[PDB]
Amino acid sequence: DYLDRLPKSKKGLQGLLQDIEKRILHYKQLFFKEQNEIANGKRSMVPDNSIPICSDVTKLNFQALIDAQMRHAGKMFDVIMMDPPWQDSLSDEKIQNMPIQSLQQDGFIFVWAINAKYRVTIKMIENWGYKLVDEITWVKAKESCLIGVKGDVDNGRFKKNIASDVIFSERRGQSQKPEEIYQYINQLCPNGNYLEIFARRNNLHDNWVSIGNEL
Amino acid sequence: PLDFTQYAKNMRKDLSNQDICLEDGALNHSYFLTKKGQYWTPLNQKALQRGIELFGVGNWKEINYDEFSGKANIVELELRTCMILGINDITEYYGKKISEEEQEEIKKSNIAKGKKENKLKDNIYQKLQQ
Amino acid sequence: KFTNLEILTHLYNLKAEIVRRLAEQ
Repeated sequence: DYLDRLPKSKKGLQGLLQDIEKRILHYKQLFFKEQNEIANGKRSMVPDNSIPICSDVTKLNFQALIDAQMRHAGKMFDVIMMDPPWQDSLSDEKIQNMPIQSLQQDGFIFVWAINAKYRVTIKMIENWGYKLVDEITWVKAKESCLIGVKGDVDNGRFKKNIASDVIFSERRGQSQKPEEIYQYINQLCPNGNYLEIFARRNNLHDNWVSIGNEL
Repeated sequence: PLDFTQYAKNMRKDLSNQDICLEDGALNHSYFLTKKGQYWTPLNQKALQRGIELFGVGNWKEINYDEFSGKANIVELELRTCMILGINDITEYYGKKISEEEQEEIKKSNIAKGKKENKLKDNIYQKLQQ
Repeated sequence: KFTNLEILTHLYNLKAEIVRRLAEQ
């Protein structure tokens, strides 16, 4: 297809078939080649030290995650980040009712909010126990990343001065969340362990636990 | 005192999907050089090799029904078998039932035949050129 | 962007439709 755009003529169809055939040979070698490079140890853009989990957070039952984390780290996490897929669409409801509190006891949470979901984010992180303390802002056009806090952060674990509340797009016209965010988290916690929910394959940085339906 | 590299390894084994990480624990990079949804697993590949024995080279549809519960890509099947026999075009083997042991030998012969005429690329012998 | 396998799937699907229009003819 589309039906409309194809030739209905015998001569058009014959030449199209001829050109499709050459093209298939062309892309065949590209596939075989690609597939071979992969076999002989090619390396992905993913950093070595990240924990990708492909799951659905509605279905996901966090307890295994919690148990596994306690088991290997002895602490729950220090920073949680979320770019919810607002109504690919989850109703306000099932995002809201996630049992996030189990996930962390003492640290920071970062949540992305389009202007429509901005207020909703406030009272959903308050529900999870957090106190609103900050907002980063991204210019490209603006979107807010709302920051909240729970527990004691008076440990040496979290460093008090924050590099910026403004963040800037890596590249013109960009729609993936900027990288500088990961660095700022690095400021707040250096070499702590962090969890991301609703993660994408580009969202993976080593030392991070990332969970998402597309990872 | 936390060793992250070990940390990632442990976490992955207990939480990650089997395609994502090795029993080793280390990160399976091949999974991320492919689009999500389209990963070809090692249990997929034996399924295919089984299907050549039972149904024959041409019949991708019958294979898809029996071995993949209908969920494979028929084109991917065709392409994967080209690799299995080491030739670029397999119309020659169409209809044939081949043995997992025979397929290696067929492919070995085809690479043999291949390397020599100098039509050999990326481990496939290009009987068809253009 | 399309991957090599997606392109080949489109090409194969196309070919069928053609071959079938050459059939119908």
